[PDB]
Amino acid sequence: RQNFAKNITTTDIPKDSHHFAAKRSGFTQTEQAPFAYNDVYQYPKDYKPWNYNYKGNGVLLALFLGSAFSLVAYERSYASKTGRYQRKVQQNYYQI
Amino acid sequence: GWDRPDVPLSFNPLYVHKRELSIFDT
Amino acid sequence: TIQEMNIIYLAFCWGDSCAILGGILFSATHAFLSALMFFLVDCIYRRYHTRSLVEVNGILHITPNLGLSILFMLVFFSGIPGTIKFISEFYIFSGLLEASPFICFILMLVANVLGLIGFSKSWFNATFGMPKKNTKYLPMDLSFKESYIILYCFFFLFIFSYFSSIFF
Amino acid sequence: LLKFDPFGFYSPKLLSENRPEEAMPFYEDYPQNDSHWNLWEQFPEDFEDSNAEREAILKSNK
Amino acid sequence: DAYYHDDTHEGLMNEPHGYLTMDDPMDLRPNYEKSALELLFLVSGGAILALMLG
Amino acid sequence: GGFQKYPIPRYLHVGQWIVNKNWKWNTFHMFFPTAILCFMVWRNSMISTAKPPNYGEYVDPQSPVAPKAIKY
Amino acid sequence: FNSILFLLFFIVNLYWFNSGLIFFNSVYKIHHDAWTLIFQTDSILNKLKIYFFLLPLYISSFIHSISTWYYNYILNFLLFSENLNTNTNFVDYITYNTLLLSKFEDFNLFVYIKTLLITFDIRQINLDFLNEYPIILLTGLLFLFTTIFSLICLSYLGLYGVFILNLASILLFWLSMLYYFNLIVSENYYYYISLGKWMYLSNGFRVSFDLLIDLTSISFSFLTLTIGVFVYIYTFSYFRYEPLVERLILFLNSFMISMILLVSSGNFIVLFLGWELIGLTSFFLINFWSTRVGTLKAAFKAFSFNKLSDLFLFFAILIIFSTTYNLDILSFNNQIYLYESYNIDMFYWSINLIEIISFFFISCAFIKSAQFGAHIWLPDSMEAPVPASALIHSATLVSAGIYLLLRLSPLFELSKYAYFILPLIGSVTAFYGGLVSAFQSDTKKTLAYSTISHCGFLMVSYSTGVLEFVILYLYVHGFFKAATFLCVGNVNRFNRNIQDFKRMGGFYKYLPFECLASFVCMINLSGLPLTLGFYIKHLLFIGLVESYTLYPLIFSSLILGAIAGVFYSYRLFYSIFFDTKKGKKAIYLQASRIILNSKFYSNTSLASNLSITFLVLISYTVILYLYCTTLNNYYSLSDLKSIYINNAYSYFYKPDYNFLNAVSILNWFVIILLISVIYLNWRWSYYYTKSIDSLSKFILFSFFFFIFSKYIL
Amino acid sequence: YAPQKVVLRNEKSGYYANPDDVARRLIRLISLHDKVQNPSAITLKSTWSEIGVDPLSYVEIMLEAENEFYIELADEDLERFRTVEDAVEFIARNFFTN
Amino acid sequence: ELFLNEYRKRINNEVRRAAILTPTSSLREKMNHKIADQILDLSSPHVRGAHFQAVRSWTDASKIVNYVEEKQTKINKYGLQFPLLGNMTEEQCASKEDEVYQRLLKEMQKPPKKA
Amino acid sequence: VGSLSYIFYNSVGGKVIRDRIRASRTKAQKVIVLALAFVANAAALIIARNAITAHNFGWQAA
Amino acid sequence: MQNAYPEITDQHREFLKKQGLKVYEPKPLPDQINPFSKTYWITNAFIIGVSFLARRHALKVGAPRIFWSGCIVGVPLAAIISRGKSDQLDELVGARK
Ligand SMILES: CCCCCCCCCCCCCCCCCC(=O)OC[C@H](COP(=O)([O-])OCC(O)COP(=O)([O-])OC[C@@H](COC(=O)CCCCCCCCCCCCCCCCC)OC(=O)CCCCCCCCCCCCCCCCC)OC(=O)CCCCCCCCCCCCCCCCC
Ligand SMILES: CCCCCCCCCCCCCCCCCC(=O)OC[C@H](COP(=O)([O-])OCC(O)COP(=O)([O-])OC[C@@H](COC(=O)CCCCCCCCCCCCCCCCC)OC(=O)CCCCCCCCCCCCCCCCC)OC(=O)CCCCCCCCCCCCCCCCC
Ligand SMILES: CCCCCCCCCCCCCCCCCC(=O)OC[C@H](COP(=O)([O-])OCC(O)COP(=O)([O-])OC[C@@H](COC(=O)CCCCCCCCCCCCCCCCC)OC(=O)CCCCCCCCCCCCCCCCC)OC(=O)CCCCCCCCCCCCCCCCC
Ligand SMILES: CCCCCCCCCCCCCCCCCC(=O)OC[C@H](COP(=O)([O-])OCC[N+](C)(C)C)OC(=O)CCCCCCCCCCCCCCCCC
Ligand SMILES: CCCCCCCCCCCCCCCCCC(=O)OC[C@H](COP(=O)([O-])OCC[N+](C)(C)C)OC(=O)CCCCCCCCCCCCCCCCC
Ligand SMILES: CCCCCCCCCCCCCCCC(=O)OC[C@H](COP(=O)(O)O)OC(=O)CCCCCCCCCCCCCCC
Repeated sequence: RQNFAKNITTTDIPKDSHHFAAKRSGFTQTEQAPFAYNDVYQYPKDYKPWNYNYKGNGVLLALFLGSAFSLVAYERSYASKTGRYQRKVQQNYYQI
Repeated sequence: GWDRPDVPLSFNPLYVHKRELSIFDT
Repeated sequence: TIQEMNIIYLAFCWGDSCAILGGILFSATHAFLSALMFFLVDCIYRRYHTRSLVEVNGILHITPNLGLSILFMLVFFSGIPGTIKFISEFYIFSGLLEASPFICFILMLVANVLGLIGFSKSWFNATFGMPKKNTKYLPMDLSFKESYIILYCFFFLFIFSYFSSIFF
Repeated sequence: LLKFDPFGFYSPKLLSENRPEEAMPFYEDYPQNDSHWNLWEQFPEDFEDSNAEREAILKSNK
Repeated sequence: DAYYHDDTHEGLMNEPHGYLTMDDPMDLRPNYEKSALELLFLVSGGAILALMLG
Repeated sequence: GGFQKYPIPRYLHVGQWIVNKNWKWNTFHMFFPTAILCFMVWRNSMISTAKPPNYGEYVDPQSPVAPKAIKY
Repeated sequence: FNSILFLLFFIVNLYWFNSGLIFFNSVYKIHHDAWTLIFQTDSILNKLKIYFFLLPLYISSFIHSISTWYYNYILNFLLFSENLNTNTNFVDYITYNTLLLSKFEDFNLFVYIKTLLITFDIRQINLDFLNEYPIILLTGLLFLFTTIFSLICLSYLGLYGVFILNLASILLFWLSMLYYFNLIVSENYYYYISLGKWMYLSNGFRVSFDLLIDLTSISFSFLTLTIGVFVYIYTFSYFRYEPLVERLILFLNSFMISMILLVSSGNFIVLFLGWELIGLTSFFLINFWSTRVGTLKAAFKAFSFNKLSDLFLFFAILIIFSTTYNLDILSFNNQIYLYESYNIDMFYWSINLIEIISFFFISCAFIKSAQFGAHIWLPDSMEAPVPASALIHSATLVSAGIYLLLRLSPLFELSKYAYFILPLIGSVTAFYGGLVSAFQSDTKKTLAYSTISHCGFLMVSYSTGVLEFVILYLYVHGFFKAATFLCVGNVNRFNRNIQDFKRMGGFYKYLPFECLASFVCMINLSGLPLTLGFYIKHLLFIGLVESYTLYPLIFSSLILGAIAGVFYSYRLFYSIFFDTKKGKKAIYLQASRIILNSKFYSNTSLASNLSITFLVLISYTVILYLYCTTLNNYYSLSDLKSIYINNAYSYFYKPDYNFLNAVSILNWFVIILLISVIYLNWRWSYYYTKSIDSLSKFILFSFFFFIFSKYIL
Repeated sequence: YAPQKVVLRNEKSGYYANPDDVARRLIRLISLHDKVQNPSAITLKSTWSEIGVDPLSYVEIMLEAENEFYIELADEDLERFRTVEDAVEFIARNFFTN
Repeated sequence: ELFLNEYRKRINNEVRRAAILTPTSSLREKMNHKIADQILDLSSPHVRGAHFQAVRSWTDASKIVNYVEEKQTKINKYGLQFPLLGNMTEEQCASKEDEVYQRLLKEMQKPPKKA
Repeated sequence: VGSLSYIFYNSVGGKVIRDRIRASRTKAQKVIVLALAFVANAAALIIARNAITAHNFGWQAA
Repeated sequence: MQNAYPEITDQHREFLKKQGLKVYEPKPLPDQINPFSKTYWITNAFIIGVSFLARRHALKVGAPRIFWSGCIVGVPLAAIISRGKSDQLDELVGARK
């Protein structure tokens, strides 16, 4: 089964220690002993489980930069194929 | 008017097999 | 897999003619499609502890993503235009029509009607229905790994049709 | 199905996955996703991990 | 209709809910399958854009 | 008219009686960008659009636009 | 650090820069090449004066030089290409470009800003531009992407969000289609658009994704979209309070867009794609009730038939491609006559190429149009919700064969098999469907069999060979079938999903709007005298050909099918609304409670009523427009791209006494059948004797009225 | 709107319809019959034979009860019914849409 | 083989252009010309559209290769194959430019062909 | 380098854990985490594109 | 390539011109449709800026933004496709190369 360590040190696990409280007085001779650990996971507010909850611009920036590079590279390649240092834009372009 | 209880689970009655599923009827 | 492999092999029965291009494209599309289908079967077997139609039913209503993957896998297997599967079918059947039109008709009829219906019956019956049995043990859904594997298979099957036509 | 909620978003999830019962050992619940594509444990850069207890005890012993 | 119940008062009208996938939002495992597949997708797209498009 | 409403599990991502509070802004942010995408597609495609001559126009057979047969 | 101060300084700098630009432009116009003599004069005083008075120009030039240097460096880094034109050092390059001011020779800040602002002005768009470049593609893409993204993001778009988004998209699409409908139908406007090179289909072939917006395409597209708009508006009420309304709405939108793509297909590949898409989406609509496996059986039946049709269509396309190395629809239409003389060597028979291709096309068309033998799936397809059933059965799923025949008419004009098969099968289907619908007891089944009969009539009309008559029949049938389907859907929803009218009775008061709407829709649909739907059958009988070997059977079946409409219309209308109360007591009691009496009281939806009313009005208007375009003395329809003339219009313009009296036979048959369904008593009643007396009164009064009208005046 | 917290099925009371109204309507239907003589003597604990419903009249009364209540009763359930109490209990607990 | 298929594709495209530009009236009258004859002459026996193999004798293959070589020679006369259907160095390109310039000058100076 | 950096930076845990770790992450650390993988992959792809693109040809004229 | 339709005379052309007919002539792409146009690039820049602003607003209000991202990414892609289509020597129905 899983053998990884739960207690990570990269960050502190979010938790709430007030939802569950351990009894510490008024016990009976038939009642079981209480539980030592009673912390529950607490999700950050505004977290929506039904979507990626992604708020970064890295992917969009990477895709846009790739598209811009593709455009400029195609321009240079077309110039090279035409045997010119740069595109020679015509005065009029027709449908085709 | 009446406060009806939630939709019954009997709306989808579980089917219990009582006959062999012959391979010839695959 | 047997059907697709036999079609691919038939594509190589004319020496080094143009049938080799269709054979290669069909080999690629069959590889990806078989990977997709076997991965879907793997997910079904791993989350529902069975890969039999009698024991598995109504996958869609408990694992909507898995049911959607099954339905789109069936659509791709049907050979819809816009897919390398359709392109390979077009190559092979276009050649076979001139090679032996009646044989081409028989092959197309059988494979794309009778075999397609047999294939779709089981998958539709599994995907649809009502999973009333063993409610305590039902799974949740596909994971990110499985979802992205399925999406990549679909993306390749769709976009490889834009590969350079010089070699095809 | 209504009760089923392995994650703690809707029904609170204990950090201790389960409540151990008497006459049974305390084992973690099997996770919903059992993928084994896990790296070795990651630690913060320049993490301090010197054996401070051993060093202090050795210093006291002299 | 005769006895329609408003959404604000109907206790069985559902707001968007559910988990998108089976992955645990709060998982301590350094799992990398999702990262590997995302990298595969991104590199494939970048190769198409920078080597094939145009 | 419709069937009686029944509870749906929270964990399950399904569309049974799903209503979104922010649907107005969701529609706003899903409509206009789609319109821009389709405007881009339309203007790209118009470059390869063909139309027959107008009411008062005739095609000169010797003009370049007139169809030309293959020359062996 | 004040915003007001920053804005004031920026405005002052803008004014100073504009003045400097104007001054420099004038000085350059006067000193085309000699301007440097004064600008860069060696005098320190003059140099300082120029720099101070053109500081905004100099700083702008410096910024431009820095930006150009950095951009050139970026390009060189990315492309491993050349240098910055030359290998000039940074200092030399920047100094030279900053000192050079000729870059501003033709630049004016105010003019540039005005150009930028007017670039987005919406006053410039003109009807000339719209005619030159169609926005139908733009609006169709809007609808398609709206549907796709709404399907993907269901959580973001709740019920209301999905409804509003798709409503806006579909309304824009329908308005654009309406604008272009007038031009395409009458002004002879058609477009051939291409999106790109879709796929490679041979060693050096590559088929482009092209769309053809012609009269044939638009006739189906506008009808489907107009019906779909109101079906969409009606669905939100029919599926009211249902767990899955967004799913049904999105399925309907998907099917609509699939059919639009099929009809407006530029080549056989796109046509096949649309065929498969409509098949799959119809399967989904039929199997909407995914939980039940009984519905899955009907869905699988329809799927099997659709796959058989796909096989036939694919084989026909393969034959066409093998014969002609082209998949363009226009090229095939204009080339098929050359290859008409060719034959194909099959297993042991030399089959005619045209005959085999037309055989496969007609087989697929019959399968998808639910002709006799292949119609078995249509009655089972009624398991779908009423909006989906109306959409599939009105103009979307069951008209695919008609569209195929109309689009590839030049092929079938030279087809012996088509000539023999279309009339016989059409007439047999017409008779069968009409009689089965007349004897039917369920509303949806009755409408399905009526649809089968109308498909048979459409096939017979196409055999007659008047594409205008075929289009008119298609439009009338689609509009009124959709309206009747919506009405019966409201009736069924009121009756609690019981579609049989044996449990329906006295619903006229509980559904007042439905009663009158159904009356109008049914009198129009079922060919009845003095109704908009009489002319379609009149033209069909005008154009019916008589050289068929099986003409006796064909004509008898046509007559029986035509008369069968009256029985089913009367039964449906009377039993649903004005018959004795046969339904369960609860249906009436739950609605008859006095507490419900209010200004808001209704058993249906106001939106549903408005949608039905608007659909009926628009259908009337469009049918009148088509009738004026075609049947008027001045023929104003656009070119049909067909060279086959049937001479059928001769009997519509100058009919002879023989035909004029022959039509009277059918007219009087219908009259007698109406009298039968009205005055015939099947159950004892207090009004038996008085009904017989009323019949006698009517007979005698009709005789005397005719006498006075004709002779005594 | 349903709360984000987990909510379970709430079986308020086994009756999906007002049992008192169901019983009163059934008793009125029974009294409508010709064989029935004294409506007052009819009670939920009164057997069909003692109230005067013959075995053959019982099926007619049950068919009309099905028509009145908008449901269909299986022959097994009708035979299992032994008193008006059982009949009204089954009808009230029956989900009209199954 | 690809070039013959390209001829067929080009004639099909020209037929599509004719259909779109010209109304159905007179369309067949104008098509009953060079265009229809070429369409028929580019049928399957002469061009391998989608068939697996073009059944050609060795003589037919030699003729097709000779036709391709004739087209190549015509192109190379004016050196139109530098970026497409060819690769050359800078010196080769300059020499070819000079050769083509001289050839064009000589052709222009040549007098018109009689009859 | 890009692949390994991306894996190690985006394979620390679940969505919530990764988001919190990146929030606690310093400005420069976030910048490197976002930019290293992209820059490495982009440089590799650009170097690949350069070879096929023969821009350094001396015939560029006219 | 050679003329396929039968030839007509210049006198016949003059007669048609006097009758009032016009010779069909393909028209250049308008500034909006032309991909090598300052108007086209101004439109692209405006689209990019508005898309960035609307994406920020959608992120703030918790609304989908992948569509604005798609617009931003596809503006260069649409430009690439349009420019390639214009550059290709493919003669669809229109002006001959
Ligand atoms: C019919 C079948 C239909 C089936 C389909 C049905 C519909 C399905 C719908 C649902 C599924 C699909 C849609 C949703 C997908 C999820 C989207 C999402 O957002 O999810 C969040 C998902 C999870 O988020 P997360 O948990 O936060 O994880 C974050 C990622 O790990 C990491 O994110 P990050 O924020 O850390 O950013 C990392 C980014 C990092 O980004 C950056 O670094 C960019 C910014 C820096 C620019 C460089 C500046 C350098 C100078 C310094 C300047 C100063 C600093 C500036 C930076 C400041 C910081 C912003 O790195 C990269 O992306 C690396 C890529 C590099 C290679 C490619 C691009 C470059 C090409 C070449 C470029 C050449 C030119 C440039 C040259 C450069 C110089 C050498 O994140 C992502 O979006 C990740 C991307 C991949 C997601 C999955 C993709 C699946 C797609 C499926 C497609 C299926 C197609 C099927 C078609 C079928 C047709 C028939
Ligand atoms: C190193 C070797 C590799 C090693 C291995 C590598 C492995 C890595 C993994 C990945 C694989 C890599 C393989 C290599 C890939 C090579 C790629 C490449 O070279 O790229 C450059 C390749 C060619 O570039 P190029 O030739 O160098 O560029 C210069 C040319 O000048 C450019 O100009 P162009 O004219 O040539 O433009 C080409 C393109 C230009 O693109 C555009 O202009 C974009 C057009 C977008 C149109 C969007 C809507 C279209 C549909 C609606 C139409 C009707 C609307 C309403 C009409 C109303 C009228 C009344 O135009 C087209 O192709 C037009 C086709 C439009 C139709 C597309 C969709 C058809 C349906 C497909 C169905 C398949 C899935 C069925 C699912 C069934 C359910 C399960 O370009 C592309 O990649 C083009 C991609 C276009 C994508 C279109 C978007 C798809 C939309 C799907 C919608 C389906 C909806 C759902 C269906 C029904 C469901 C029930
Ligand atoms: C849970 C999934 C289960 C899957 C497994 C099951 C599979 C089978 C069953 C499937 C059905 C069930 C699942 C569906 C429901 C999923 C529920 C869910 O997760 O909901 C949340 C899911 C994510 O929403 P969220 O969590 O609120 O937001 C996510 C982050 O905020 C977003 O952050 P961001 O805004 O920063 O976005 C990051 C990045 C998104 O990151 C990615 O997706 C990474 C993509 C890497 C490349 C992989 C190849 C992609 C191939 C094309 C398809 C594009 C991806 C879109 C999805 C597929 C199409 C449906 O966004 C972009 O920048 C988008 C542009 C992507 C284009 C990249 C092009 C690469 C080259 C491709 C070949 C050459 C093309 C030439 C074209 C020529 C010009 C026409 O809901 C959505 O938003 C659904 C989006 C659906 C796609 C439409 C939007 C993107 C449109 C892109 C442009 C194309 C349109 C027309 C273009 C016209 C001009 C060019
Ligand atoms: C670049 C140009 C544009 C690029 C865009 C490319 C788009 C490619 C296609 C995307 C398809 C997305 C499908 C999303 C489905 C989401 C789930 C759903 O709807 O509910 C499933 C429903 C119920 O789902 P559910 O409610 O249980 O769950 C929803 C939420 N999830 C799935 C995340 C849990 O299940 C079913 O019964 C299956 C129904 C499947 C119906 C599919 C219909 C598709 C029709 C598309 C028509 C397009 C026409 C194209 C015409 C032009 C062609 C050239
Ligand atoms: C012999 C002369 C040459 C012509 C040959 C043909 C002879 C006429 C054949 C007519 C067949 C009509 C079949 C209709 C079936 C309708 C079934 C239906 O919906 O249910 C019944 C519905 C009534 O439905 P209902 O719902 O009100 O009640 C049904 C009640 N049960 C079930 C008990 C029957 O309509 C009728 O009852 C009308 C049909 C019966 C009366 C038929 C009269 C025929 C008169 C013929 C006149 C001919 C004029 C001369 C010229 C003819 C040739 C040009
Ligand atoms: C008769 C049709 C009725 C139905 C119309 C429904 C609406 C259709 C969409 C509008 C028209 C689009 C085509 C324009 C053609 C054109 O360029 O026509 C040309 C004119 C300019 O005139 P000229 O080019 O002839 O000089 O273009 C413009 O003026 C462009 C300005 C913008 C026009 C609207 C753009 C809509 C796309 C989405 C914009 C989103 C903005 C930001 C939102 C946050």
